[PDB]
Amino acid sequence: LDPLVVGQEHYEIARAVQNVLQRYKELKDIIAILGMDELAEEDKLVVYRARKIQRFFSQPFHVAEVFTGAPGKLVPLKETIRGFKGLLAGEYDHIPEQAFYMVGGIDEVIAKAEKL
Amino acid sequence: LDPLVVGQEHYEIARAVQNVLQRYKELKDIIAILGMDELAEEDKLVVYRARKIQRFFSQPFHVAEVFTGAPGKLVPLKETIRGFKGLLAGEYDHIPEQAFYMVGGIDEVIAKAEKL
Amino acid sequence: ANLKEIRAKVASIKSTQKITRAMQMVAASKMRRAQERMAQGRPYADNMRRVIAHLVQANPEYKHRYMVDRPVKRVGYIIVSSDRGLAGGLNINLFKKVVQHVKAQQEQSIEVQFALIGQKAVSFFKNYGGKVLGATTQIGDAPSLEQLTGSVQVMLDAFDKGELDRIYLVSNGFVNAMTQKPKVEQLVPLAPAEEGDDLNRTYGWDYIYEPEAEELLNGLLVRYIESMVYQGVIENVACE
Amino acid sequence: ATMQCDVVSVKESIYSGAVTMLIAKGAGGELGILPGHAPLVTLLQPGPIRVLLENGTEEIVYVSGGVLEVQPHVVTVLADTAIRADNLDEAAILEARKNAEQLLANQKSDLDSAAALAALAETAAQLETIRK
Amino acid sequence: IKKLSGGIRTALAQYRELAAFAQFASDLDEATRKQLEHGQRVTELMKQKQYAPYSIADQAVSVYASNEGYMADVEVKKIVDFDAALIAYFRSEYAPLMKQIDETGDYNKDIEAAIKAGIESFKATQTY
Amino acid sequence: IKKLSGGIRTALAQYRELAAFAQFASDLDEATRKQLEHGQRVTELMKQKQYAPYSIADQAVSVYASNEGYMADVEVKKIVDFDAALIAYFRSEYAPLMKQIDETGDYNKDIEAAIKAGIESFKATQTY
Repeated sequence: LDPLVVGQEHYEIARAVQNVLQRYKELKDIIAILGMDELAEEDKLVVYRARKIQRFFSQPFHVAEVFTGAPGKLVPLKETIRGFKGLLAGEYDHIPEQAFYMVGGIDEVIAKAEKL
Repeated sequence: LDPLVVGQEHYEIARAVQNVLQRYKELKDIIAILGMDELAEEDKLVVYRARKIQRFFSQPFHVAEVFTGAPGKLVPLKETIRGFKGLLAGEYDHIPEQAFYMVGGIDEVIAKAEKL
Repeated sequence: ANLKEIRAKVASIKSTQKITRAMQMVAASKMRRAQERMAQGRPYADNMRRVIAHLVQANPEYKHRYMVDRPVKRVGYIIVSSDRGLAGGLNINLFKKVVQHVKAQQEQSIEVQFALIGQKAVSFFKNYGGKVLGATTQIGDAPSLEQLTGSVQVMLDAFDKGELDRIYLVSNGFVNAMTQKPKVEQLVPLAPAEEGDDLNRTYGWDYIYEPEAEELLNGLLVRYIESMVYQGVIENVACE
Repeated sequence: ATMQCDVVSVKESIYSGAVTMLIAKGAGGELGILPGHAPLVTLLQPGPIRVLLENGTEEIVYVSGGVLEVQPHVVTVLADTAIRADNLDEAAILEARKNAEQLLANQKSDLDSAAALAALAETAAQLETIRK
Repeated sequence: IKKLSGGIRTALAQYRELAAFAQFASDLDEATRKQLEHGQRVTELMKQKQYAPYSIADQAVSVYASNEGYMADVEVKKIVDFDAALIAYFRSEYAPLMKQIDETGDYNKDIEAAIKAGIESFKATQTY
Repeated sequence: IKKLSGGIRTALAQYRELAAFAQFASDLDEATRKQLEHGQRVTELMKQKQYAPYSIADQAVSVYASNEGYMADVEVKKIVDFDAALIAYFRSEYAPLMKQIDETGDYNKDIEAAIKAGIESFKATQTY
């Protein structure tokens, strides 16, 4: 993972994702002791984005249909990049975080969000 | 630092200085986010005295030939005691704070204040 | 993972818990004080409402402009909030309700102006933006009315030119010691209701005033408005 | 003939007593009202009230402006600015009480800032360091 | 000693309960403020320098003065010195009693009247 | 370097202290706000890519730009872009000076004036 081998956009996307997740993990403690209202609005946005990102990393498998009864899925790499760029951009903020679970590709998520 | 071996006056003045320093440490201007404008002459004077004592800790030395003409000041113990008594009593509240830095002795600091 | 780290953490948490419990007891003691103060002028505003009822009863032919609505426009929202944090969600809930209702007029595109009393209110309104015509801070647990006469006075002076349409007051309502509600109301128009006292047994002779009753209500009306805004702000302080 | 007198300020009660007669100086010069006089509502001025009783104590309360409704049934006064201090220009105590309240506000703000911020940030940032 | 130690023990326990209020502004319902003042003075009473063993008689006098609250009026910052002064006066003026309290330790009701009278005399006349 | 490192050292040291009160920006005086801002800017200038060693002149110019408050108008982001653009421009147009700074490593009023003039020239009439 360095800009020469994989490119520039790949590196920027990965770095921003890791930064956001680290920020949320650090923030967890004051939430644990005090509560939610005290944090800054930007930190609330970081919390929601981190939750959505943590869910979007989930994906059903081909060899795990038996456990869950759901068919397997496959995602091309460019679709992963596009979905994460859109998520970090802020255009998928209004979509409920319950639609990001066990669905592959940004589009399936739109369909699931409409389904709810 | 027993009262008997060092003298009652030395013991009480050392205890008073320690208490002033500890009071200033617990009442930091960052500990109180409002900073200054609190406890006028109640804890303000404590802050000023802490600053003055902190500067008076500084002692020029012979070895440090920079800015110093081989001073080698071995200050008489009394002089220090009487200067700290005067500072505690408040007779030095008019002396500029920066005059208390790099001072050889209480007389020295008197001269440094009176020149300008 | 060091043992001393855990020991330091537990000691610090113990001390913090003790001081927070002490602060909770302090806040419990302070709670009633304001409850009492409210009960003090509560009869005042109650007898004041009885007064304003008598005030509207006067000058039957004359009509004051405070009892009509001009084309809905120039909405003005007065915000009262804490000057310090750690008030739970009360500040954020009140501000969220404020912004959501601001969309309402914003929905039919009604111009929105706001005034603030709280420090968190001024911080929020500066971060959001816009221009504020009245800002106050450090009012106090029991602020004198003069501390707050300037804002309402300048607001009413601005409305006297007819530029504004009406003022939409915002404050919190204290139901019980555990329950509060962010409430938004309207104050500029006044309508009597259940004020039939002194009406079913009113004196036959007309109340003739040696002072001019034509203007006697005017000062009482402004007196009424300052009394009600003071009651609202002190109620919010008690709820805080 | 005694007369009850309930008159209070927006912030809190002002005075209440059994005063037999009163001569309002706010309006109409020295208008005398006695038990049995017709009810009347008038407008005060920045000057002290005049009321006298059998006990003879001169309850003189300075008020600046405000209105009043008086009747053998009740005597009421809107106390915008007013103190039970005996004579005009006696606010020094009032000023002292205002300064004391401001001092209490400063002390409570000090306690609030200290307790709310210093300790919580100390323990949270300590907890920010992971336990293991 | 057994009849007199209960007051000091309970006062110290109550003061230990109301701890954080010392750091905070003490403005509060009188009872709490009075308890805080008494706790401060009682914990100040416990100060003692080195190589000066107090006897049983002056111990009893000091503890009785504390329990009865004769040291409430005196400023806290000056309590300890005041303490010493009292013992001195009591030591010389009322010496015959001290030969009895130390040797027997009885708490016949009279011992209490004499201690109270001496305390009143010292408070009225002498100065610290 | 010895002359210039002190300002950044003290700014970073102070920014370490006000760290706990970082989730609570609204409750503080303007002085702490400015100090926190300066500390953030300084800690963001200390980020550099791998296999890209800077030369003594690069560090000198960057530190002088930081200390003299020439980055108070730029937001917390884009700091790296500003640093790179300034360094690149200074190598291209003021190369004769850069060489003198590299070879000698001296500090004098002429060098201060030249660095100030160059930074002022780059601050305008250029993009990041």
